[PDB]
Amino acid sequence: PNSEDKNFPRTVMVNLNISDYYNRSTSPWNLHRNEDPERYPSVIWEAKCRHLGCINADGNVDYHMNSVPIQQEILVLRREPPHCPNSFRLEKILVSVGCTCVTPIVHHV
Amino acid sequence: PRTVMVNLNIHNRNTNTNPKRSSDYYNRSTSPWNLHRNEDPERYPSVIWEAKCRHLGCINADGNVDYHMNSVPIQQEILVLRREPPHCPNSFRLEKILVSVGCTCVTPI
Amino acid sequence: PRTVMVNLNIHNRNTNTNPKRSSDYYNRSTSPWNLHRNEDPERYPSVIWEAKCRHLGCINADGNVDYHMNSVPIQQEILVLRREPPHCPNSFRLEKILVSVGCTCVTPI
Amino acid sequence: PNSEDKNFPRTVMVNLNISDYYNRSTSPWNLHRNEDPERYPSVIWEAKCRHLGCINADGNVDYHMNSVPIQQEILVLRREPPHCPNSFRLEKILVSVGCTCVTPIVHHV
Amino acid sequence: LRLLDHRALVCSQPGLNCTVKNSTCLDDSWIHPRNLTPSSPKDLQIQLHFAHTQQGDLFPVAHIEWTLQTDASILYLEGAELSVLQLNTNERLCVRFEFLSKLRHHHRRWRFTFSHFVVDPDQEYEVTVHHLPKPIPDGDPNHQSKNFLVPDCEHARMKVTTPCMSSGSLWDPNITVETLELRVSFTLWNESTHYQILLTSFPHMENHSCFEHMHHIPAPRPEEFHQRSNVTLTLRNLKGCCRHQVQIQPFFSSCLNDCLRHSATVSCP
Amino acid sequence: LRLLDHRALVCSQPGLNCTVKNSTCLDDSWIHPRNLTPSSPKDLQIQLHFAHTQQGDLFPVAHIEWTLQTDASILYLEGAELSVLQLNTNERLCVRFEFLSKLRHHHRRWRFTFSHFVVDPDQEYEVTVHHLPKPIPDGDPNHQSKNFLVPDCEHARMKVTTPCMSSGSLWDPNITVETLEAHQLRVSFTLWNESTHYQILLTSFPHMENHSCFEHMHHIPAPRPEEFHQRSNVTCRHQVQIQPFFSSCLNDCLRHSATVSC
Ligand SMILES: *[C@@H]1O[C@H](CO)[C@@H](O[C@@H]2O[C@H](CO)[C@@H](O)[C@H](O)[C@H]2NC(C)=O)[C@H](O)[C@H]1NC(C)=O
Ligand SMILES: *[C@@H]1O[C@H](CO)[C@@H](O)[C@H](O)[C@H]1NC(C)=O
Ligand SMILES: *[C@@H]1O[C@H](CO)[C@@H](O)[C@H](O)[C@H]1NC(C)=O
Ligand SMILES: *[C@@H]1O[C@H](CO)[C@@H](O)[C@H](O)[C@H]1NC(C)=O
Ligand SMILES: *[C@@H]1O[C@H](CO)[C@@H](O)[C@H](O)[C@H]1NC(C)=O
Ligand SMILES: *[C@@H]1O[C@H](CO)[C@@H](O)[C@H](O)[C@H]1NC(C)=O
Ligand SMILES: *[C@@H]1O[C@H](CO)[C@@H](O)[C@H](O)[C@H]1NC(C)=O
Ligand SMILES: *[C@@H]1O[C@H](CO)[C@@H](O)[C@H](O)[C@H]1NC(C)=O
Repeated sequence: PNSEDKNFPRTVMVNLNISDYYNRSTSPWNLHRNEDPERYPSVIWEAKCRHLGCINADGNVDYHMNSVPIQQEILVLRREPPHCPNSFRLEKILVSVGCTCVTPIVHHV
Repeated sequence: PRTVMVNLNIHNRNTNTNPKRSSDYYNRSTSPWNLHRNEDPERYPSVIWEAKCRHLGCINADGNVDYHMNSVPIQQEILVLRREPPHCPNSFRLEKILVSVGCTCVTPI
Repeated sequence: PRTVMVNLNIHNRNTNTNPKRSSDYYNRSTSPWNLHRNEDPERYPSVIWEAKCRHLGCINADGNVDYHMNSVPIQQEILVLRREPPHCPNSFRLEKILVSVGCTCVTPI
Repeated sequence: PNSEDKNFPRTVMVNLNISDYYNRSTSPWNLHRNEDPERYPSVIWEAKCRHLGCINADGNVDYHMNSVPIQQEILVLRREPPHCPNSFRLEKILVSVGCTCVTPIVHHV
Repeated sequence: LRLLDHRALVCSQPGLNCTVKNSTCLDDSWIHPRNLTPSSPKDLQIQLHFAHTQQGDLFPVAHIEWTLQTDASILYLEGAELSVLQLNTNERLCVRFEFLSKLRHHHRRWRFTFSHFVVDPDQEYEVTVHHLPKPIPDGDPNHQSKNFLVPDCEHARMKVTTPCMSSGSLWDPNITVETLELRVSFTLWNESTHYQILLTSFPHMENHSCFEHMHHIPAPRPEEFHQRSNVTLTLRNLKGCCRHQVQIQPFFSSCLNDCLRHSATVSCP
Repeated sequence: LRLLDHRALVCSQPGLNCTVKNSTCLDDSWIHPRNLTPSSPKDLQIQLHFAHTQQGDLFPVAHIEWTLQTDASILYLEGAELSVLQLNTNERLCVRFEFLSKLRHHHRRWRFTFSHFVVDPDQEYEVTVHHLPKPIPDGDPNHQSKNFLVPDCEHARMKVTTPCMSSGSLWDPNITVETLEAHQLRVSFTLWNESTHYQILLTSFPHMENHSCFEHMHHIPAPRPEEFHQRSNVTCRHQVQIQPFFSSCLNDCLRHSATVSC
């Protein structure tokens, strides 16, 4: 039931003016679907590392490296109240964007 | 659609902050990157810290840069809020920008 | 007297400033010096530019420092008007301070 | 005569909280006595360069170098109205403090 | 990012009434700008303090100090916004210092403190104080930001923090490798997570792997918590390949796979 | 230090009512501090310009341009004081910008320019803008300072200014040194239009030595007005230099030398 800017100080009218890396990487990650019809963007592909370690030249898993996720805090729109085609609410979520290969911190004795 | 309603009381869905699970991978990665600041007072968020790959290759087990594997940036399309100039029939505009959030090592075709 | 009245409409008796008669001698002098600024917000004049002799011996015709002659500053005692702390009965105080105006080459005793 | 503050904002109460260089210098100067009984300081020693050039080791005048005065603007007091030992007036006078020796600018053909 | 504890955060000092409030990092001034804006903060300093908690938990906090400029814009300084942003993950945590009185005098410098921002070991943050109201579009910054570097668990006061103890900072495996005709003995922590033994055989003085082997110690029971466990491994029969590196990787909950490993080396002679 | 002219100094821009005043570099705000003060200026910039007066004389001028900040302290800005401080001789020249109207609108950025300060060649000044009212004791600075170095007459454009021409920056001696028999040297040079004496200095250095074995001075009397530019002549390394004695540089002029080898 929101169509204009009433005396709500933080509800505003916004103009909605909107590949092989996961497979060739030394630390490959699967893209898992996260779908929400009440969210914009509706479908987000979250990265989950395909291995605990990384992949060396031979194609086997290298246990001396760490395949660790790179995540971000991003802004998404969630419908409020629900089923309102043109009413949204700002949200902050943490999504796993990538997987990188890091050298472990080693403590020698 | 063309214009929608957005409530800017940001709902933080990143509430799992009690588990401390993170580290700085921009130095320990086989494809390290420098963090660059992107400041825009006319945008929310006003400051975004992006990534630039340090090399074209990757650091192998010897600490030297191999040039048979490429350092590519992990890019994510993020939603940002921008304050339109006062000569527009809308005070705000939600925009999609491309942000490099990390770097990874990939195998050339 | 202990307390005297000062009319602060400083009479500019240095009237003959129209002729161009001087230049900077902190580089061409046999006893060159550096310029050090002395700033005191509570004092008038606030900024006084003093001389600090560059060497301990003068410069001969060859350009190499000769230590048989001494670079001595030319010191001057100048009246200064100082703003007094509010607990003092007189808001202003006239003092004498020593300033180094330039440096001259002298024969040692 | 004046002894107290008044609507005159710039006449204030002030607490009066009050050698061989000229002869051994390579650019010697004589001292001229300037005596004004109506001015504090009552006696000022102006510097007048003795020689057009500078003296050498032998004591003769070196015509290859310039004996140039170093002067400075200073603040002094003058009785206003005259003969009143309490009412004064800040005054700016340009006076010569010393003499230095400078190498001239020579333009070769 | 998190606040230390949800107690009443007090910012009031003699001569100034203020409240510390929750605030998303999108201020009302940014949405609706106002012409008269205060000056930027002066002398912003961030130190690393260590603060306890009712349950005896020691945590790292970012103590923030800043001062006011002496110009008249203090009459229009409606408060401050303190923000911490993580650089690797763009996470924002911000609070609002709302002044309930109009600061008018400038007798002695107004100094503001805040020590309720829990930080993580071995991390880099951007801590900013934004004077409120915010500047109009195309205006002077009116804010002060500084980078903060929280060191790793090796720092002495860092090591005894709750986050650092969680990742086994006070854990000494005491790895002993005894060669037989290889037995690796190590002490276990008090977490029920599996451990990884990586046995790599290099040549005498060559940086190459002529053998690699893996062993998986399952998660120990609570009865085996602070105990010594020994694993025997069979090695290859070659010559020159005599540098045996046994590296033990824990899988504590704080670091899933990217933990701190502990290594031992056996040489040829 | 001096101002270009006693003429009316235009200082009001559309939207502001300003006034230019003489300033004994002291200030009432310094004598009587005020609780609420404005902030420091922004983007101070001093350049070198050249100004022609109505009498046809061209002078170097320190062109000062600065701007304000967008903080609300603009509401307590009653003026500025522009000061030029000669570094060698501590001479000060101050001019007061007094703001008649109150500056309340920050719709457009404010820019202030002043281009009437006469500057001597080959000199170094400090140019400061102090926002009046001046700060209370133990307060923030609120003033801006910069150093302005002004080149000599060797600079291409500065060789034509009135100060540089008065000292003979355009002087062309047109020296001719001819070695006549019996070790004699005939030196001929031109005269500039000033009734002052000249110095000829002759030095006889050896072929390869940083010393001298013979020095000689000769004094050319002041030429008559009817001989303003007419040439004049006077009858192992021989170096002969002319030193002029102009009224601008009493004994520190630009000399002109000539050398003859063995
Ligand atoms: C901070 O708030 C307190 C409480 O409102 C203020 O204390 C009041 O001060 C006024 C004026 O002196 C008194 O008339 C009231 O009786 C006080 N009330 C209480 C409960 O003490 C205090 O003045 C405020 N401080 C500032 C700087 O505004
Ligand atoms: C902020 O919100 C949290 C959760 O709602 C609450 O526990 C805390 O007391 C709040 N703090 C303030 C200052 O409002
Ligand atoms: C480590 O083990 C060895 C032998 O197993 C023992 O001598 C040593 O004391 C142990 N270290 C500690 C700190 O207990
Ligand atoms: C593990 O041991 C440490 C001391 O070595 C102790 O502080 C900690 O509480 C223990 N953990 C548990 C879950 O009891
Ligand atoms: C480890 O050593 C102890 C004696 O130190 C022994 O009793 C135990 O059997 C050993 N572990 C295994 C798995 O054999
Ligand atoms: C400046 O003075 C004139 C005098 O008539 C007046 O009309 C004008 O409004 C003044 N400007 C401002 C900004 O007050
Ligand atoms: C300002 O000073 C100049 C130089 O002394 C003088 O000619 C002029 O009359 C003065 N103007 C005022 C208004 O005092
Ligand atoms: C002197 O002569 C020069 C030409 O060499 C001329 O430009 C200048 O105006 C003359 N000056 C006087 C005072 O006659």
